[PDB]
Amino acid sequence: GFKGVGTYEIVPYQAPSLNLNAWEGKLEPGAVVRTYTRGDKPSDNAKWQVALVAGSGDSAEYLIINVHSGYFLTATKENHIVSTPQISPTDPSARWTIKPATEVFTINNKVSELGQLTVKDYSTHSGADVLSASAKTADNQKWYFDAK
Amino acid sequence: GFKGVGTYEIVPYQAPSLNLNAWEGKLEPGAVVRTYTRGDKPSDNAKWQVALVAGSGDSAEYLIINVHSGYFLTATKENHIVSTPQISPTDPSARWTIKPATTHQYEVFTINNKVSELGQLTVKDYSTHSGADVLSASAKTADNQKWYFDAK
Repeated sequence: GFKGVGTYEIVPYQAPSLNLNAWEGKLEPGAVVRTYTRGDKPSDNAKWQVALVAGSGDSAEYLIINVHSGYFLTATKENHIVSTPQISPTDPSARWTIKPATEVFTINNKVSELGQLTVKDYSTHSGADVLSASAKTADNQKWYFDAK
Repeated sequence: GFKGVGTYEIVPYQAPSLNLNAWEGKLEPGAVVRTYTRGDKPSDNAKWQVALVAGSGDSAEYLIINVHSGYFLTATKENHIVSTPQISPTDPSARWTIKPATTHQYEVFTINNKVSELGQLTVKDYSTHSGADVLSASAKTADNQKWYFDAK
């Protein structure tokens, strides 16, 4: 469960055998983010520091920081893949709200036009693009937070 | 003023016309940090995002993230200049506690590394001149280890 700031695996609701992964786990900025096989213990490129940057409780905004690279999960365009570019912590496209979907959460960009984290094509297999796409109350837009 | 998380200029108590500045303001990792003139408006390399990563109130730990580069203020050595390298957010050397320098007030603070032995954010040699090195140095809560958080 999401209990505020901390380190987490972020796991797609339709495919809990997978997690959110910065592709190839390199220190170069700009990796795209996809679902990937979890393993028994997650790799640091598949662990994320949720870091509070504004507000609290209902008004909390967070950076979602890759543990390996230190880069921030960012939406660039609606219905396009998310990535971890080098970006200012004050850029709203790198800021997210984490809200109960109805346990299970949506991850919503501070720029409302950019939407929420969404697994492309409702995939349940490793290597699926994770998009920022407009909210549709769909199961591929729901996520678990597993504290690590 | 400090309210926990936020974007700030971090201003040394002895030299309030200066702030904490990532030297040269480039995007490459590894800038050292010095004091530098505030100016009429802050440059982005002299703005810092305080981001909560663990705990709360008394047990709060923060990243202090450069606004321009997104790299984290880090202590690398005892009594040595601080820097903004590329580093994991879970690395204790990049994590800080921000504590009132004296009780019964909420305006002057110490900035304390999570690695105890790395100490406090310190203006070298009590300098009041622009361009002074900012160190992680032995923690004494001296006046060169006290800081204000200014923010619009």
